[PDB]
Amino acid sequence: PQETLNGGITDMLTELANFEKNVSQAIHKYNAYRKAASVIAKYPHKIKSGAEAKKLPGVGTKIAEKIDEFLATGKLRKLEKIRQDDTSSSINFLTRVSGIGPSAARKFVDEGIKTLEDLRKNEDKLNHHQRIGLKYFGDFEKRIPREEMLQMQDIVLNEVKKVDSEYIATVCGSFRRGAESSGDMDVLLTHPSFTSESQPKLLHQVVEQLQKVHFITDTLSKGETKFMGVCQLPSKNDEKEYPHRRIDIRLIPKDQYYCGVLYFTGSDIFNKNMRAHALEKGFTINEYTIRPLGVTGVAGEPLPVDSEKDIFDYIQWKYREPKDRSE
DNA sequence: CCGACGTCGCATCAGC
DNA sequence: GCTGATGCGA
DNA sequence: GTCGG
Ligand SMILES: Nc1ncnc2c1ncn2[C@H]1C[C@H](O)[C@@H](COP(=O)(O)NP(=O)(O)OP(=O)(O)O)O1
Ligand SMILES: [Mn+2]
Ligand SMILES: [Mn+2]
Ligand code: NA
Ligand code: NA
Repeated sequence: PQETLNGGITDMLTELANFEKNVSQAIHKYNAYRKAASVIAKYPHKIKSGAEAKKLPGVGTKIAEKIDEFLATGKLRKLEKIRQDDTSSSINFLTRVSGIGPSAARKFVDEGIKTLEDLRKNEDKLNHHQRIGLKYFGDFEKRIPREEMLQMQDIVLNEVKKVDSEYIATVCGSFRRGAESSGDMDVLLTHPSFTSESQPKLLHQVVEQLQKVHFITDTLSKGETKFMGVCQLPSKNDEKEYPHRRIDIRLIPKDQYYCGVLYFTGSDIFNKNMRAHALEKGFTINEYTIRPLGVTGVAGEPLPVDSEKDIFDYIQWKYREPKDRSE
């Protein structure tokens, strides 16, 4: 499937998805529309009718109708209408700021605050996360080339090892799947002193060192096991300075680490496929553990896992390299 | 017909 | 001030 | 909005 193969349809369904989530606050309709858009995005034929589309899992009667209207007229009346709607289009737009969700966007728009300009001159109505999201609005919508991601990985692994050479850190997500660009950086961290049965300062010392070398520039949230923040590569010579990027760091106990690495490497679809087989095979897999069921359906204790491969073994699937986990 | 549709860590609000 | 709820991003 | 028990 190629981009404008059914691109008009999948663009329409994505726009519908966003208004459901951000304006109508109907999260399940949001996910319904995205599921339809994903299945249609992978359909290897130009759709000729709604009835043709309805055969796909996730496409039902209402979306088939909408496809029929789009195919016949090149538009959807409802979508055209809500686009022109000042209140709804503004609510939907403001949720593009990190930290402004459907509820905050509604409240802002209720009181006349409708644009980034408006947000810019209303700082004291913004919490800390929202101010950062506003400050880096443009940067957070950029993608990260693998080359910068590699440079980012160099800094992270170097500084973590410098704090304590017994730390184990892994950059997961799309990067680990070998993608040529990434939306953010996902770091999983563990340390031999930290297990499930098991200082409450392990994550802090890593964050502090990355701030010290001026890699981490801002903090969205930070607790004992999860850091969410902002980072930036140092500027070259007198060159164009780099965009600020989103980075997460998760501290995970040693015995949960490789379940963590598997899960947070993804992809989405791959995690789903693998989880249901997974079930087929008499095992339950979440981000933390793999557990057996259980002649009744009663989960026994978590099984020992000391590498990704172990999990593949348990469910008798041949190991998949991260490179091959798009689904 | 009608409920499920992942779950959870952290920041902050609502209520006591 | 403490506890539970809500919003948010993932 | 779609699915399925
Ligand atoms: N809904 C989900 N279901 C199962 N696993 C999920 C998940 N969402 C996240 N994951 C676990 C697996 C998701 O792949 C992953 C990392 O989450 P991201 O950073 O949101 N997605 P990625 O890094 O692949 O793409 P990008 O370059 O745009 O950042 O974490
Ligand atoms: Mn990612
Ligand atoms: Mn991420
Ligand atoms: Na269908
Ligand atoms: Na937002």
